Amino acid sequence: PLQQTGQLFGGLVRDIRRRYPYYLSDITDAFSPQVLAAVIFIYFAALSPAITFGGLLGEKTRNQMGVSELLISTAVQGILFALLGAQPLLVVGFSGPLLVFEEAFFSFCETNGLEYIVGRVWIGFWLILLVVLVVAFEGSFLVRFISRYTQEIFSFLISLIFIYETFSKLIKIFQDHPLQKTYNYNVLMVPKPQGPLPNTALLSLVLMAGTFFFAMMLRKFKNSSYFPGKLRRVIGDFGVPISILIMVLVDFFIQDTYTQKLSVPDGFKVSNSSARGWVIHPLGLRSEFPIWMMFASALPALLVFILIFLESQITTLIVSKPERKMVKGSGFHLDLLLVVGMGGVAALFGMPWLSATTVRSVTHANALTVMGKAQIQEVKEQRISGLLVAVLVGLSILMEPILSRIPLAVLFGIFLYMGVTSLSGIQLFDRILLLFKPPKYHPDVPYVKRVKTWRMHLFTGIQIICLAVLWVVKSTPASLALPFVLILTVPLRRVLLPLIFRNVELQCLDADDAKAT
Amino acid sequence: PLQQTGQLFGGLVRDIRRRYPYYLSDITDAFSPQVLAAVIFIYFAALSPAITFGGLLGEKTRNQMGVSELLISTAVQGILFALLGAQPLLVVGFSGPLLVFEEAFFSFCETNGLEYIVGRVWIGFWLILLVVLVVAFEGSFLVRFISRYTQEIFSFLISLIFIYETFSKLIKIFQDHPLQKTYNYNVLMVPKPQGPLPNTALLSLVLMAGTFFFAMMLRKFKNSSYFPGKLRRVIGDFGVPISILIMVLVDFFIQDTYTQKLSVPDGFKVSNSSARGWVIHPLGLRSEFPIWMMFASALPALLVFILIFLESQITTLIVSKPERKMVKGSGFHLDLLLVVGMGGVAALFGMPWLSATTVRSVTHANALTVMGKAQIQEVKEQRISGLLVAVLVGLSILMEPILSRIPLAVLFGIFLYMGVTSLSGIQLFDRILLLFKPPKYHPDVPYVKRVKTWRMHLFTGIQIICLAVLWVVKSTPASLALPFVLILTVPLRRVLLPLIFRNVELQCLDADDAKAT
Amino acid sequence: GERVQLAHHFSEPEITLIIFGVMAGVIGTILLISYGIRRL
Amino acid sequence: GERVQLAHHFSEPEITLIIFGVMAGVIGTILLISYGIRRL
Ligand SMILES: CCCCCCCC(=O)OC[C@H](COP(=O)(O)O[C@@H]1[C@H](O)[C@H](O)[C@@H](OP(=O)(O)O)[C@H](OP(=O)(O)O)[C@H]1O)OC(=O)CCCCCCC
Ligand SMILES: CCCCCCCC(=O)OC[C@H](COP(=O)(O)O[C@@H]1[C@H](O)[C@H](O)[C@@H](OP(=O)(O)O)[C@H](OP(=O)(O)O)[C@H]1O)OC(=O)CCCCCCC
Ligand SMILES: *[C@@H]1O[C@H](CO)[C@@H](O[C@@H]2O[C@H](CO)[C@@H](O)[C@H](O)[C@H]2NC(C)=O)[C@H](O)[C@H]1NC(C)=O
Ligand SMILES: *[C@@H]1O[C@H](CO)[C@@H](O[C@@H]2O[C@H](CO)[C@@H](O)[C@H](O)[C@H]2NC(C)=O)[C@H](O)[C@H]1NC(C)=O
Ligand SMILES: CC(C)CCC[C@@H](C)[C@H]1CC[C@H]2[C@@H]3CC=C4C[C@@H](O)CC[C@]4(C)[C@H]3CC[C@]12C
Ligand SMILES: CC(C)CCC[C@@H](C)[C@H]1CC[C@H]2[C@@H]3CC=C4C[C@@H](O)CC[C@]4(C)[C@H]3CC[C@]12C
Repeated sequence: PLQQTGQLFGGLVRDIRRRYPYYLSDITDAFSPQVLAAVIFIYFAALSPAITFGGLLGEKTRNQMGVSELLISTAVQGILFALLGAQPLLVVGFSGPLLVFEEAFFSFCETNGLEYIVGRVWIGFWLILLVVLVVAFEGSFLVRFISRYTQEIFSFLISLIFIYETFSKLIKIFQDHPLQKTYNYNVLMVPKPQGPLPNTALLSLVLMAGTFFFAMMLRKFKNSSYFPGKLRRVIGDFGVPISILIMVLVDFFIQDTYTQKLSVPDGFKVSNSSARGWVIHPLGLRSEFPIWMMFASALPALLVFILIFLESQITTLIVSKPERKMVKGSGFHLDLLLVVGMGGVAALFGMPWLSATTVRSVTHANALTVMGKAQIQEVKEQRISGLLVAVLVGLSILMEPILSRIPLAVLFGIFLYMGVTSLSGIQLFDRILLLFKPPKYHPDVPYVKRVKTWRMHLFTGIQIICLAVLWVVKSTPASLALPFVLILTVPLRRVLLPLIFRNVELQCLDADDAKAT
Repeated sequence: PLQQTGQLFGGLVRDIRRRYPYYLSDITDAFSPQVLAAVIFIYFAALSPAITFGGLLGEKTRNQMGVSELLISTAVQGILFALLGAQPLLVVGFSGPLLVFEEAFFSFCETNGLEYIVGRVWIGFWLILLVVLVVAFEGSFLVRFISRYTQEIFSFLISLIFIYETFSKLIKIFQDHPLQKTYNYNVLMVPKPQGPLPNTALLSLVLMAGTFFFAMMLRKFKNSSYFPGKLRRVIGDFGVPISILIMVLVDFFIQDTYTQKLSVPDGFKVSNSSARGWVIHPLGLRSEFPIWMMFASALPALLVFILIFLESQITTLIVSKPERKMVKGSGFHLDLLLVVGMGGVAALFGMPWLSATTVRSVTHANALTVMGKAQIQEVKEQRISGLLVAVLVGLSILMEPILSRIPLAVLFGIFLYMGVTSLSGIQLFDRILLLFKPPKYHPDVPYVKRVKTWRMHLFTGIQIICLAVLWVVKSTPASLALPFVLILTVPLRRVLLPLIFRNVELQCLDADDAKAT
Repeated sequence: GERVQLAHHFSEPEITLIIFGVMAGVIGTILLISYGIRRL
Repeated sequence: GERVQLAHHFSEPEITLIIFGVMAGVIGTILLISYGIRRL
């Protein structure tokens, strides 16, 4: 897949010839209740970040791009990616770095009197130019140099960010409604409670912990030895929907206490009807758009392309490791082209560009993975699950009575479950656990039995340094430099590590498919 | 141990020659941090039942016996039983059936206008006559007729009762402080809050759940492969004190929310100094005690003896099973003599008579158990832990400033931990889990590989009906007939089970030391 | 004891020693009877 | 659109068609150059 042919669009055609022969199985293989449970899981796992990022974007951009634009863009891009992409298991959605770039670009446009939405239109115009030239010259062949080192650093860091944000949301809930001796019994509720309320933070913590506990217990019950095997596996596959339903009913039967619920817009309309329409004029909405910003948009477009490229390509690498039993192939050239082109086209309509998010795609792949008698057996590689997820995300506006009764705390527990379960296949997470284990308890794996224990701990500590450096950069105003610092791990692995490690040590520690050299 | 020697006081003599030679090891074997952790555990595990039952007894008898009398009696009898008893691991304390008898006798005395505390004095006087005759004729040899059947039924039922009451206390906390939109912010707090308060019920639930979670996680960490082994075992042994400390600190740092605390009396004084003193006249306090009630007190003395004998002897059977690796021996004749004689003596001082309770003694035995590399290796058999527990219960009145900062919810979590960890060695509970497993996952044990699966499930279902009948009897005004209904299980095993089960099946299902017939 | 209590002929140690003496006599008599049985 | 928009000579489909045509011309020029290179 990563071979450089030398033919124009050669990788794109081979990606088209690799996956599209399997198109018939991509519909038939989804005829199992495990796929339906995965659909229910990924619907919330994609809808809640969409709503949160849409609200944040609307607040930070004066509703030029809000919840409705993000929902519609997510639905349309997910549908078109599932129906056409070479790796349907990816989930296309908005991410944190994209939000940071949106804030930076809105600040820059507010400084220089530029129209934000038109600048985004021109950035999306320059996005399509870059990805086409990249696919033409097979620029997606450089992803063969992202070894398990960078993949696991990126995945572990993103999982830690997800867990940290999940806990910080509960911290914010406890800050909004602190535990007091006395409260005001008549506090305005519209739009949100203007003052602290009793029993709110504690019930939110209870619901979040209960959802996480039920999800983990049902995940254990899946591998357990209780009940008939078919019924047990059916119930275990539906662990997240069962936990969500249980905690939603629990909160529903407590009428008096206020808990924050899911909020969806009234209709499929623009978030600011006085700012923009559905189509944004490239020459300007109110004022004549400057000619120089049409050419000056290339550099922000370059940064956006770098962000989306790194995110989507590393996500494709992670979800398509050979050890996950992916026997249907993944197309690096086709998926990048579809994602960046859809982002550029959606820019023309004032809608966000999206990327293959790591946590959502990993959770989708995990929910579609069948376990043998501890051992990965097969993966439900099909297009129906992502298509139904995107359709439901689009229909979220229509199903407000169902969503209005779902507390955010339940979804916080689901987020924590996703974050802790995304650490399964990471060898960096395994080698971090070996820091707190005596050497006699280490499992029999190639990086243990052919590398000295202190050498392995030094190798893990070097990655921990990289994780700390990346985490500090995230919490700084220069958090858009994360892709370049992440790329800087590749010279570290392929240049500096051979200066202090032997070939057999690096082969055991940094292996393409967990092989003993 | 349970053989009949045929000599007067023969059983008592053999018990002293069996255990008292180990008296030097009974002090030296306690020089280990696991013993100190067991002391800290069983201190709360015995103090909280003391305070709760003393408060209830004072409520139900107008403080003729209350918290202080129960605390003093528990401390003194525990000290004496630890220094002189043949099974030091038992925890001597008040129990539910004794409280039921106290209420019934108080109602009887109030109906007849008799002095309740003097009637207790005369019952205790008749108690010493019975126990002296029973030990003289070796009446404790009938213990050998109570097999694993009755022992496991009684233990499983008592653990279920403990878990049920631990949850019903939290339910009562929720009932007295319901979740409401409006609370009266000025509610009198002395002596207890007279109206609902915010955040109390949910914080109590959070504290109980967190205590249980930390206890279970530290128990898992004990058997894990993390940390240096000595440090790992030191942390795991102190798991319950660490959980108590963590949750107590968590509640301590939450100043505004009210949680109910441990409340000991102000000092060593009788609960109602307007009614009786420390010494009760056998002839009467206010009126001349009737002559006929002195002779008629034998029947309540018989009932009390039946209750104490059954509970204490079955507890001694449970804690000294051969699969628990007790290599020091236990005396049934000496322990019954000490317990019932001390109870009769304590009746004179207006103090409760106690019994060897199942849950506390099993928890004390488990806290002193050393697990090998799954397999029980040895038990820290010593008299120091029980002596220190009794001393601390006696000093509980003086250490009010430390005890008053510990919430009841933390203790509820600890009691849930005790209940779930007291079901381990019961083979009835192990067979109940086999009702929900496929036969291919049943373990390779004699009662599975020699009895048909449907036969084994029938045998488990017969014991379940006994549990349901015993649970029904507990919830009726005739709850003091429970020992007789439990005694009726002995003919069921020895008469009716041979009518439906083969000899090999009966031997494997009801085995004294878990052997293959 | 506590408060005002009726005065009996025997104090608490006296009556409790009488009760213990009667109890010991009964126990000894029962042991003597049991020893007399099982032999003749 | 929404509110009042500044009037342009080219409508939105016309201007986006012109932009796509210029982009296609640039990409075609680059591809033709790349075809020219690596052969001479
Ligand atoms: C509610 C469901 C029905 C309740 C009615 C209860 C009546 C009822 O359902 O029993 C029939 C069936 C017994 O048949 P049986 O034990 O042979 O069924 C085996 C069971 O399904 C295993 O889980 C399978 O192994 P795995 O998991 O794939 O590895 C195994 O397949 P295989 O590998 O050998 O080829 C099967 O053979 O059930 C039970 O399994 C016992 C547990 C029943 C406990 C039910 C307690 C509610
Ligand atoms: C705070 C601790 C000190 C931190 C400084 C960290 C530096 C540090 O102190 O480690 C040195 C020491 C090495 O000594 P070592 O590996 O020989 O210690 C073995 C270890 O304790 C096993 O658990 C024991 O088996 P078990 O449990 O009885 O069955 C085994 O006993 P045995 O059967 O062979 O006779 C012991 O030999 O500890 C470690 O194990 C390394 C992992 C430490 C993890 C790093 C700390 C989490
Ligand atoms: C929609 O956009 C308009 C203008 O882009 C916003 O109106 C502005 O509101 C800010 C905040 O007070 C101020 O600059 C002015 O009051 C308004 N400016 C102009 C030029 O009208 C409006 O608030 C936005 N609506 C929403 C819901 O975000
Ligand atoms: C201590 O005991 C006395 C009696 O000895 C209790 O006083 C009785 O209280 C009940 C309930 O009000 C009524 O029967 C009478 O008011 C009292 N009876 C007599 C004979 O005086 C007193 O309540 C007890 N103290 C506590 C705290 O329960
Ligand atoms: C098992 C023990 C308590 C012995 C059984 C009780 C019987 C046999 C004994 C023990 C204590 C005895 C009482 C002790 C003191 C007196 C006061 C006296 O003016 C009349 C007789 C009377 C009331 C005695 C009657 C008999 C008595 C009740
Ligand atoms: C990669 C894609 C976006 C092409 C790069 C953009 C540059 C080369 C092109 C694309 C569209 C072009 C514009 C098309 C039409 C007009 C209107 C005319 O009255 C002035 C020039 C102006 C404003 C052009 C300037 C140059 C321009 C902005």
